[PDB]
Amino acid sequence: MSTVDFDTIFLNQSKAPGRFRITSSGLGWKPSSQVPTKGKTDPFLLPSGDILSVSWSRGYRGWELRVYTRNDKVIMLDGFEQQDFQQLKNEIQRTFNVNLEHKEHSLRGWNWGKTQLTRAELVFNVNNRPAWEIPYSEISNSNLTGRHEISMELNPKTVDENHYETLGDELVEVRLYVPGQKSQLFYEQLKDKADFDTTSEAIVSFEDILFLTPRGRFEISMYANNLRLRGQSYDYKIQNKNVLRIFSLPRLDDRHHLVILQVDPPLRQGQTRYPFLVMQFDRNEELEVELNLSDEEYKSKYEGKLNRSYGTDSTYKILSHCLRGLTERRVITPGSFQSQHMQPGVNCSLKASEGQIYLLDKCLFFATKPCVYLPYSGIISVVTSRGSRTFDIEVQFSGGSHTFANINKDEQKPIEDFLKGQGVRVKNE
Amino acid sequence: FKRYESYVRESQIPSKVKNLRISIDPKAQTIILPICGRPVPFHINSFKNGSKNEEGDYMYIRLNFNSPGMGSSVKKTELPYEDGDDKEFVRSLTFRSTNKERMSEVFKAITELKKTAVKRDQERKTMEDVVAQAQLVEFKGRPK
Repeated sequence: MSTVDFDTIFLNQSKAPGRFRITSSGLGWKPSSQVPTKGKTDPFLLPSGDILSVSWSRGYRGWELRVYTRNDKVIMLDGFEQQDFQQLKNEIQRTFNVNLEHKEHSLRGWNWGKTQLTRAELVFNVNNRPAWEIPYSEISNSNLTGRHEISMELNPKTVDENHYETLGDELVEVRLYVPGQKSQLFYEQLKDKADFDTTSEAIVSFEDILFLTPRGRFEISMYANNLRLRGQSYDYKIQNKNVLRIFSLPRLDDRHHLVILQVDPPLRQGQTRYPFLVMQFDRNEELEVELNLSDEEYKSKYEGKLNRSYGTDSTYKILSHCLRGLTERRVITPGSFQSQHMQPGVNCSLKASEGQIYLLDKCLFFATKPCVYLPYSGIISVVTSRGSRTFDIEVQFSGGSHTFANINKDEQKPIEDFLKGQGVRVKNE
Repeated sequence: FKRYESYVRESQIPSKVKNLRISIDPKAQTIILPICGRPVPFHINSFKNGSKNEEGDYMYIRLNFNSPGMGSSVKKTELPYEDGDDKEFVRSLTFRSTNKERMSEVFKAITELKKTAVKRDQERKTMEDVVAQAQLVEFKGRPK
């Protein structure tokens, strides 16, 4: 029985070369024993019955043999020479009765084309030729980022007990622009074919929340590991780990309440970034909410962190408690600072933007686009300058200075005494 | 559409490209990107702009390409892509790498290649309206 073998072949972009073998039982690949690869030394084996079709095309390391399986998986074998094509074609035809297809790829350098959802891979065609293909197994998540914009996140190739170390620069995110009234249907079809986790059970949803940064009526759906923001033009998925801080701050109008999320990495809308999400509630808005949790899961994971049912209390309180319970982040409320007018903050302008400055126990926080967070540990000195019924506050820190202008002069003494109490160096010109 | 092309044949892809990494060809004015084990060319005219972010042990590069909606300052008379309502576009690709220094150099070289391309296109546009004149005939005596 003529076993045909190829040395120096790589499996799925493996860093280590291996020996590839064709047998009547199937395909085999084994890593070459010369590299200390912390990693199982077990041979990869693909049964002959699982092979659907095989394509030949140009890869990074020479020629690539791409094997399509009946289980909708794509196997990539790279490192072949151009001469190997005739031998491989004859052996694959003889052993598996499968034609080896030669697939030519577009080299034009154009970023426009047509996407084509094939059974196991997303194909991008440029002038009726494939430019690139992404296996559905490499897609971790997909999210509509605008009316014509689809963002696909790819599985980060890090450390998994079942995968060979990858060598090179890794693709993390692909954004497509699909014009016409069409991107929503493409997103639905991609979701069905990529087989993403289904029957998702949000623990709690909040409808029609009016944001300010960016301004929009978003639905907030909360899950065990992640928060989803659904909007008319943009869907966002935020991991609970990426929420750094939660602020719950009353607006000085005494009619509204602000809930502010600090997110790292900052949310993207096209080119603009939102490190802070600013939600605006009415103080008189009451909501009753039951958590969608089984009694066994509630007792084991969420007892003492979340209430099973929230009565008819203010929406911003319920939301702040749910965020605290799911993200394990402390909610920052207004500190011991009280303005001359007994208010928890002061009106000021940062450059051309009018807003409210909150002196919280650990930090100064400005709450109008752009949102500014300044921890007292990072502040070198605060300089009070005369512009006047108003005065200006320059906060100096290791990365620059921020001038807050148009502050009422009556608020000068309360602010100075509070900042001195927090151990901040105040200088009066 | 200003017709541009990176390569006509696979043999024009430099032998250097083999480490499954981002590489730049200044001769073909092309960025070669590692998409799922394939060396995908993108011409510098399809490239719009990019950003670089450092995150823990990794360096991220986002490359943005020309698409309708996110259009460049070019006039309606000359598009960097062919007109097409049914055409879908690669708007951005984000890559990561453990090697921060090289990834910073690659980003600088992409940015320089774009600057050189834009400068050459401006120089061409400034020369298009320069009519080649006849040669001045010197006076054979004492000129005024």
